[PDB]
Amino acid sequence: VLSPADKTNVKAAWGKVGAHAGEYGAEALERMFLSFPTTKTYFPHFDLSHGSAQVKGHGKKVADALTNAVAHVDDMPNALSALSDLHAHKLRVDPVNFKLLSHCLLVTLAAHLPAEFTPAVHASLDKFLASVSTVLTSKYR
Amino acid sequence: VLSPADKTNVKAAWGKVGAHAGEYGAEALERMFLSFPTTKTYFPHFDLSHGSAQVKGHGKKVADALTNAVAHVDDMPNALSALSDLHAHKLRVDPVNFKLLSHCLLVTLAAHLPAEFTPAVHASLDKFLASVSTVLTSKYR
Amino acid sequence: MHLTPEEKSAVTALWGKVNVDEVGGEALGRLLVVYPETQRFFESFGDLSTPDAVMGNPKVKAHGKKVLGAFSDGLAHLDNLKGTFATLSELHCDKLHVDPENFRLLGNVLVCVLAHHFGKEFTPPVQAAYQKVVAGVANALAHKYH
Amino acid sequence: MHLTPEEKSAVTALWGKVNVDEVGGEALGRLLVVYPETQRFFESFGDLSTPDAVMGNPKVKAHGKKVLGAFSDGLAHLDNLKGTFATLSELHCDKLHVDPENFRLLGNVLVCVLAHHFGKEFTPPVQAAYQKVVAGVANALAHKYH
Ligand code: HEM
Ligand code: HEM
Ligand code: ZNH
Ligand code: ZNH
Repeated sequence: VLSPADKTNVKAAWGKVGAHAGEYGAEALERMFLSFPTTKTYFPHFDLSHGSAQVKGHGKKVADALTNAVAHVDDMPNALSALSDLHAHKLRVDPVNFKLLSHCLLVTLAAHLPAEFTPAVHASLDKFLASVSTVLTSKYR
Repeated sequence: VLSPADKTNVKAAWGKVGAHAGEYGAEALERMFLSFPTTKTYFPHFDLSHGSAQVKGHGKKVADALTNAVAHVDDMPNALSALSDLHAHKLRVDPVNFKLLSHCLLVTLAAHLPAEFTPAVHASLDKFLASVSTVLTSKYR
Repeated sequence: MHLTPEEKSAVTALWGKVNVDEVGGEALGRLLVVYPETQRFFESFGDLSTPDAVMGNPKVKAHGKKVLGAFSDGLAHLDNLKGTFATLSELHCDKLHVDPENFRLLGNVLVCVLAHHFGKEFTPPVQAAYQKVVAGVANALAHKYH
Repeated sequence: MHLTPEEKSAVTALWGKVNVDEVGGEALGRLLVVYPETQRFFESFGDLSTPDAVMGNPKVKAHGKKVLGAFSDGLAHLDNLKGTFATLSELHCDKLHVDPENFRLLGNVLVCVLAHHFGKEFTPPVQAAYQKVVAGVANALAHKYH
């Protein structure tokens, strides 16, 4: 469960990401494809070379979804309802992969947010991605 | 999520279990300790030898908490309120370990109730225990 | 494969009494039913709507046999699982696109299946032994993922 | 431990610029703040209630150093982690009773910290190596568990 502090922490941290979100999402994704090769089995139709337009593209898409969750941090289940249905009925991604991507977002944000990636935030960000993950994974069976 | 058919499959399967509950609980526990040794680190105060008083009584407790969960299948978070506070604030068992008990229960059941372990019941049983796991870890952070 | 001699033996002996045709079918079968997400990979097998269809589905059964058949060969190569499943691996990764996370699911479904057919004879010690093969077999299959 | 010359180079190359005393402190303290449950093993470190209490705790820092200390000894023996960490494994198992699962939490946090300290320099390719490395150590610390 996110606490009042946790939320403030996510909004402040996310706010600083600002117009770079898209740029970050892609990197998050590329760090993922590299460190955890298995995750690629979900993207056989994707061109996975460094600097790929589909990766930049999906990158933005992931960052927009996340941005929207921060926008509706008090009602995420209904905010992401759409995305949840997608991943549970069409994509059918195994839950562990969500932890991998989450971990990769953390590295990515920590590589660009020196001053803001404080312990307290790292803890709040880690909980939020866990929430986003649990929602997207909620209707699996 | 538990559908009405699952709830019914669970109530039946567990009904047949009857007075062998604790005996199955202890068995699952044993199966777990032998098959997935890392899980022993949570019971360093227990005599872990074959069929010993501690594993037995403990298996009886686990079994009975399950009985109570079936009987309250429609209200698990409230009926398990306490066990959830306990595993979350005091025992602090890493979630992974919960799947290992469930699979072990499943094996135990499957080995003792041949006629009932149908593919439909196996399934429901799996979704059942998976839910009892979330409820027991829902207050981790 | 850190299999104890008395473990290797526990494994081997029990396998020899296995009906490959029934066990294979019930394994693959139960996987699709218990973990529907895995159906994504078999949409070409046909009617996977209901438990009864799946377990009765001939294409399901036949593959269960082919699958348990490859398992058998690993039980005979326990010392070099990696080398025995290298092909099957490049194949499940380079052409089939299966998240190796699913292997484990099949592994546990299988363990249930044995416990289901052998009851008493599937004792805790024997299960542990199998739990080890199932993992060993899963890693070998994921071994060449890139 | 499938580590290529280029990966190992990166790994070692980067580690050369790391202040073990400092990085360790951050790493263990963050593990104690990002995954509170892990405090269960350090009730004798005193104040762990709020972040500053953790990050600032002089025992948390002293211990951090210790851990990261042995972690370097591993990089100097990437070819035999299981041997290097054998006694340490029996320890975390027999005496401390630490669920090996926790070894990966620390690892991933470690990765996060390196990222914080090096920014851009920590390129995707460099992180994949460390992911391999940290996993390696975790598996090695878990090997003597029984
Ligand atoms: C226990 C570990 C497994 C083993 C040893 C195994 C082995 C095999 C074998 C031998 C084949 C036949 C290849 C051929 O005939 O050319 C095959 C095909 C296949 N396997 Fe696996 N398998 C395992 C688990 C899985 C699971 C978990 C999945 C996904 C749920 C999967 C997905 C597939 C698919 C989609 C095919 C192609 C079948 C076809 O349409 O012809 N396998 N597998
Ligand atoms: C790179 C991963 C890790 C390494 C290399 C490592 C290594 C060590 C070392 C060298 C010691 C001191 C040895 C001694 O006292 O004789 C130690 C102690 C200890 N370790 Fe680890 N450790 C790691 C991760 C963890 C994790 C994640 C935990 C718990 C979640 C943990 C739990 C403990 C505890 C409770 C002690 C005793 C501390 C005391 O009271 O002095 N270790 N560990
Ligand atoms: C947080 C975390 C996350 C998030 C937020 C997300 C989100 C998302 C989004 C927004 C999208 C878009 C779609 C449309 O079109 O609309 C997607 C999709 C998606 N997705 Zn997911 N995801 C995720 C994770 C994930 C993972 C883990 C995976 C596996 C690996 C995935 C896989 C996916 C896929 C495959 C897709 C599809 C795309 C294409 O195909 O194009 N994913 N996704
Ligand atoms: C199904 C699922 C489940 C359930 C229902 C349960 C339940 C339970 C119960 C009932 C109890 C009793 C408490 C009192 O006192 O009252 C317990 C305890 C308990 N628990 Zn838990 N669990 C479980 C799982 C588990 C896991 C998995 C683990 C890990 C391995 C555990 C660990 C535990 C511990 C450690 C304890 C305590 C111990 C003693 O006795 O001290 N657990 N638990």
